[PDB]
Amino acid sequence: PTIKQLIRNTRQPIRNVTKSPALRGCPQRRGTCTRVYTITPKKPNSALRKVARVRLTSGFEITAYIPGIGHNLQEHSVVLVRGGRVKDLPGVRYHIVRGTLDAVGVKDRQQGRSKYGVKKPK
Amino acid sequence: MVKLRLKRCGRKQRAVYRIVAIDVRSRREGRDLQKVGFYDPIKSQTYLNVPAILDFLEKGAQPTETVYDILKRAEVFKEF
Amino acid sequence: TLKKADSAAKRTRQAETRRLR
Amino acid sequence: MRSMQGKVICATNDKTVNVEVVRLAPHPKYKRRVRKKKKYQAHDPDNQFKVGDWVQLDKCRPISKTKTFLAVAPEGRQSSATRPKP
Amino acid sequence: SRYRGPRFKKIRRLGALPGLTNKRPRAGSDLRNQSRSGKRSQYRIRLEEKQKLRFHYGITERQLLKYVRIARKAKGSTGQVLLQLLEMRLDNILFRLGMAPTIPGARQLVNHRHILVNGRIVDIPSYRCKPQDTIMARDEQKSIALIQNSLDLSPREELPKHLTLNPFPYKGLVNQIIDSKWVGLKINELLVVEYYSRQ
RNA sequence: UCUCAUGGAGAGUUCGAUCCUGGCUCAGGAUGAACGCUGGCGGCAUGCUUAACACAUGCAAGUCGGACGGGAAGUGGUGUUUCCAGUGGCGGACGGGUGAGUAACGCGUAAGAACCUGCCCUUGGGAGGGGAACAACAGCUGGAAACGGCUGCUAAUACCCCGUAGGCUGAGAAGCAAAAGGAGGAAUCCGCCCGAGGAGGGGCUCGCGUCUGAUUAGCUAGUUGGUGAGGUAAUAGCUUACCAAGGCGAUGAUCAGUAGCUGGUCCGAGAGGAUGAUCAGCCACACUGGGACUGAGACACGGCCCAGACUCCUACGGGAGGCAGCAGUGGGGAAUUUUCCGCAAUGGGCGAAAGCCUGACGGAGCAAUGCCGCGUGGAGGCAGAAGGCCCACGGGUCGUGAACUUCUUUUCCCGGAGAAGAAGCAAUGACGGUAUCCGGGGAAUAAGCAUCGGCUAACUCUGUGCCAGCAGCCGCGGUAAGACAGAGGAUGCAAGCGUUAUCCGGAAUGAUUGGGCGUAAAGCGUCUGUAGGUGGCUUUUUAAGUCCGCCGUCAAAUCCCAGGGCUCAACCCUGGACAG
Ligand SMILES: [Mg+2]
Ligand SMILES: [Mg+2]
Ligand SMILES: [Mg+2]
Ligand SMILES: [Mg+2]
Ligand SMILES: [Mg+2]
Ligand SMILES: [Mg+2]
Ligand SMILES: [Mg+2]
Ligand SMILES: [Mg+2]
Ligand SMILES: [Mg+2]
Ligand SMILES: [Mg+2]
Ligand SMILES: [Mg+2]
Ligand SMILES: [Mg+2]
Ligand SMILES: [Mg+2]
Ligand SMILES: [Mg+2]
Ligand SMILES: [Mg+2]
Ligand SMILES: [Mg+2]
Ligand SMILES: [Mg+2]
Ligand SMILES: [Mg+2]
Ligand SMILES: [Mg+2]
Ligand SMILES: [Mg+2]
Ligand SMILES: [Mg+2]
Ligand SMILES: [Mg+2]
Ligand SMILES: [Mg+2]
Ligand SMILES: [Mg+2]
Ligand SMILES: [Mg+2]
Ligand SMILES: [Mg+2]
Ligand SMILES: [Mg+2]
Ligand SMILES: [Mg+2]
Ligand SMILES: [Mg+2]
Ligand SMILES: [Mg+2]
Ligand SMILES: [Mg+2]
Ligand SMILES: [Mg+2]
Ligand SMILES: [Mg+2]
Ligand SMILES: [Mg+2]
Ligand SMILES: [Mg+2]
Ligand SMILES: [Mg+2]
Ligand SMILES: [Mg+2]
Ligand SMILES: [Mg+2]
Ligand SMILES: [Mg+2]
Ligand SMILES: [Mg+2]
Ligand SMILES: [Mg+2]
Ligand SMILES: [Mg+2]
Ligand SMILES: [Mg+2]
Ligand SMILES: [Mg+2]
Ligand SMILES: [Mg+2]
Ligand SMILES: [Mg+2]
Ligand SMILES: [Mg+2]
Ligand SMILES: [Mg+2]
Ligand SMILES: [Mg+2]
Ligand SMILES: [Mg+2]
Ligand SMILES: [Mg+2]
Ligand SMILES: [Mg+2]
Ligand SMILES: [Mg+2]
Ligand SMILES: [Mg+2]
Ligand SMILES: [Mg+2]
Ligand SMILES: [Mg+2]
Ligand SMILES: [Mg+2]
Ligand SMILES: [Mg+2]
Ligand SMILES: [Mg+2]
Ligand SMILES: [Mg+2]
Ligand SMILES: [Mg+2]
Ligand SMILES: [Mg+2]
Ligand SMILES: [Mg+2]
Ligand SMILES: [Mg+2]
Ligand SMILES: [Mg+2]
Ligand SMILES: [Mg+2]
Ligand SMILES: [Mg+2]
Ligand SMILES: [Mg+2]
Ligand SMILES: [Mg+2]
Ligand SMILES: [Mg+2]
Ligand SMILES: [Mg+2]
Ligand SMILES: [Mg+2]
Ligand SMILES: [Mg+2]
Ligand SMILES: [Mg+2]
Ligand SMILES: [Mg+2]
Ligand SMILES: [Mg+2]
Ligand SMILES: [Mg+2]
Ligand SMILES: [Mg+2]
Ligand SMILES: [Mg+2]
Ligand SMILES: [Mg+2]
Ligand SMILES: [Mg+2]
Ligand SMILES: [Mg+2]
Ligand SMILES: [Mg+2]
Repeated sequence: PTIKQLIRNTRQPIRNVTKSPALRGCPQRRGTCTRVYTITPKKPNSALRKVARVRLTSGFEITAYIPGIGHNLQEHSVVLVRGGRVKDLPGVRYHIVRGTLDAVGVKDRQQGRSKYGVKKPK
Repeated sequence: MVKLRLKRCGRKQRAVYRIVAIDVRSRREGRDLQKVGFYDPIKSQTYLNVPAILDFLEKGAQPTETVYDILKRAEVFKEF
Repeated sequence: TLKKADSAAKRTRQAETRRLR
Repeated sequence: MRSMQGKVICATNDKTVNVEVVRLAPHPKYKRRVRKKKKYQAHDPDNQFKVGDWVQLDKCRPISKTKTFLAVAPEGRQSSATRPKP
Repeated sequence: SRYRGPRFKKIRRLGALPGLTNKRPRAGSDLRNQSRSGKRSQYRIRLEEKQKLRFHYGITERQLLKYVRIARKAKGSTGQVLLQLLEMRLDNILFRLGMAPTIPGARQLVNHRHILVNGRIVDIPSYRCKPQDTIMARDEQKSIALIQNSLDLSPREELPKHLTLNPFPYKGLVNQIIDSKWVGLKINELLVVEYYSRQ
């Protein structure tokens, strides 16, 4: 407000806080699943969601969502995780890229296939 | 010492030189004192600004072979 | 016998002798 | 360039003075002018200058780990001498 | 990088597009389901305008965008300068000179090295034509035959005053820069300029 | 109605509705990007951001026989000519890589005065007379090797002495100091020594500008100044002794934390925000620390010495080494290429020249990493037929779309010719028989990817039933789901299309331009007052701000304007300028 007051450095920005601290400034990271299990969604959304706990290369442990329908992942599997938030499940800030490393592609998905890591059918 | 030479500009396969007065120890495209001539083989384009050339040849700037013979064709060695 | 390091060696020895001078 | 005019804060030391120079600058963002004050070790042979003095400050070779400046007689200043009243 | 799809179709949705098709659309036969989207969002009006432009000249978007940057740069009325730029394309001039049936035709003509601009072969469609320029057919049997038949069998004498055509050798000549009234379509450039405020 | 302006968009979400304050979220740009699906071509660029973590192999700095003594290849022999270790000469201080350290005169800018300077110019004088060594070589000898040891031996542009010197010391008196020859038949050339200049390259000094933290408040004793002696190429607490008690600090000293800096790049309507890859300048570093030596120049990446850590070789006694040079291997990692060709061009080093060496550089190869161009056909095509899908069974729609008929051949294929880049004597081209040009076939060789509830362009049907799943936000999904999955259809982009990460925008949401504080977050409980900020009227002075003119500079490249060249564009080149 007062000029004299601004000249004392009274305007300072709020810095940009990341939504995915565990990645540490990366598009993806690789990790190993410590556990694979289901959680119930915050009400009123009832379902059973497929989440794994993944221990990363950057050392962290997180809880990543697994997309699509059904999966082959089990403990001591090596997967690739990416960012993005599942508004349902408290604390789950990361997905698991399908079709890479140890996660296979979703079976028999015909539409938007690149999002699930599936070949084109001939 | 001060040298009058070519610095290589333009692109891959198509090469175009400037003729420059620069200390002999700077890199081939490095910084210089004065820009003087312009040269180019493929367009057969060549020309020089002689007042500068002479003012540097006078303070003891040594040319490089190619340049030497460019100044020859343009008759700067006669005036000297 | 054939010795190749001109730069290093020769300059090192020269350095000794000149140093003593 | 232009030499720096100032006033003496400390005469106590020998062959030296400690000057304060005040300048105004247009602060980078907010466009108002500000007084920034800097101190200098000025070399003054003969120790002619006392505390409170208004002295012009000049540049020369290093005399010390600090004093680079020659203390010099006040350059031009408006006479505090009374003038006629027509 | 070219639109090889169904044309009539784009025409039903956009409007009238000369540089695409000479066949007037079917009655439209949508009068059965009577399906509409309701009306058009202001956004959809703008979008359809741009699309009109884009398909009339056979330009890709990423290209159109760069034309628009060139346009905002230029000192002058933006929509007008844009329309200039689009209308000076070699293939389009080749078309409006009746040297071609349609723009995909004209484009093909240019691609296959059948055209000359001032005694030199230009095979790229988007070559910008500048005033006082010679548009010739290459002197071979094929080139001449193409240009002759497509020029003669099409009657349209609408030549837009900046374009000269001369009879036996078939020398076309670009005289000057386009006028806003001589433009090759019914478009409010205003709408397109507006669509592009966000780039 | 002259002149300026080429620029500022919103939307959903608290409520039963409304208006507002306020956050979250979205639409746009940009990447040194990564991942998924898909992938025809060309043009110009780009390519270990993490571990300044380790390195197997090979190559990245030499040259001069016209300084010099030798011996080794030949030849018939010192007529010819080659190589070669050694002493000497210059060069290895440039070029190349990296960003760890550094909050500093390190960097940008603008000044200064006490300096240095090989090579290159310009100029003033010179080069007498002697002598002594040391490698090499020889002999003896020690070592697995690496590398040594004795005694002899020898040349020089290599060392030492004396004479002379427009210089140095000094108030002076005086004192003191130099040389080198090699070519050529001679002319002459390249050198050598001492001064005195020039330009360029370095060393210092200072104004200004140069991150976050007060839950970091006092810090500094060679520290701040003075003299005397030393020291440095030069000024200086640079050193040392004595004297004095200063210096810096709430306008943030010290301490902690992060960081190479700048031309620039990205974004912004602008004001300004974020950043510092390629490209160019400067700094700093070379396995981890410390020294110096040589030298015009180093405290020296491919030099020396020492200590340490680590790897290798060893016949066990000892040695060898430093990829953050070009390739390459392991390792870390989401992720970043060939153990390529060439000195032909430009630039360097040495040489009288011939020339030699250059992983600088010039080029190729690999990769849709990005930007730009082009293609995957063009014209005609009963309004008749198969099929998908929808349908109130009337018909609609995929769809002029295909099939089908002709034209064309960029690209593809098979043959031919075939550059400029090379510079003034010819010769000499890695790229490459590539770029381009002429012929012959033939629609022939080439379309995917997201989305379709609102923002947001694009809709129906079958399958599921709070399940399986979606989602950027609101939120969808319990029997007919325009929001899930499939189908058909549409829409957007297009050799790319999406998802994630990062930054600015929108955000007027840290507000100078541009907000607020009665009730929404927000006026100290109230005064007194120090620094600090602002402060009535009139005349004069001065000219620090302020304004106007002129000059210097703010490197080139980039951005902006005007032309020109690659068929166009990207990209390159010339010229010029507003800002500030
Ligand atoms: Mg944001
Ligand atoms: Mg030529
Ligand atoms: Mg393209
Ligand atoms: Mg489609
Ligand atoms: Mg072509
Ligand atoms: Mg915008
Ligand atoms: Mg409420
Ligand atoms: Mg509600
Ligand atoms: Mg608000
Ligand atoms: Mg975006
Ligand atoms: Mg692939
Ligand atoms: Mg690195
Ligand atoms: Mg090795
Ligand atoms: Mg070699
Ligand atoms: Mg010889
Ligand atoms: Mg030789
Ligand atoms: Mg010689
Ligand atoms: Mg002989
Ligand atoms: Mg030899
Ligand atoms: Mg170096
Ligand atoms: Mg270097
Ligand atoms: Mg490089
Ligand atoms: Mg400075
Ligand atoms: Mg400095
Ligand atoms: Mg400072
Ligand atoms: Mg020397
Ligand atoms: Mg003599
Ligand atoms: Mg003597
Ligand atoms: Mg001879
Ligand atoms: Mg002789
Ligand atoms: Mg900065
Ligand atoms: Mg002391
Ligand atoms: Mg650092
Ligand atoms: Mg703004
Ligand atoms: Mg790098
Ligand atoms: Mg660099
Ligand atoms: Mg290392
Ligand atoms: Mg020395
Ligand atoms: Mg150093
Ligand atoms: Mg070195
Ligand atoms: Mg090395
Ligand atoms: Mg390497
Ligand atoms: Mg690896
Ligand atoms: Mg790995
Ligand atoms: Mg090689
Ligand atoms: Mg060469
Ligand atoms: Mg050369
Ligand atoms: Mg030479
Ligand atoms: Mg290269
Ligand atoms: Mg390929
Ligand atoms: Mg490409
Ligand atoms: Mg390719
Ligand atoms: Mg990819
Ligand atoms: Mg890559
Ligand atoms: Mg067709
Ligand atoms: Mg043909
Ligand atoms: Mg020639
Ligand atoms: Mg052909
Ligand atoms: Mg809509
Ligand atoms: Mg969806
Ligand atoms: Mg998003
Ligand atoms: Mg129901
Ligand atoms: Mg049922
Ligand atoms: Mg249903
Ligand atoms: Mg039904
Ligand atoms: Mg669906
Ligand atoms: Mg479909
Ligand atoms: Mg803002
Ligand atoms: Mg304000
Ligand atoms: Mg407010
Ligand atoms: Mg309240
Ligand atoms: Mg309140
Ligand atoms: Mg109160
Ligand atoms: Mg209180
Ligand atoms: Mg008060
Ligand atoms: Mg007061
Ligand atoms: Mg006052
Ligand atoms: Mg007043
Ligand atoms: Mg500039
Ligand atoms: Mg232009
Ligand atoms: Mg052009
Ligand atoms: Mg320029
Ligand atoms: Mg200026």
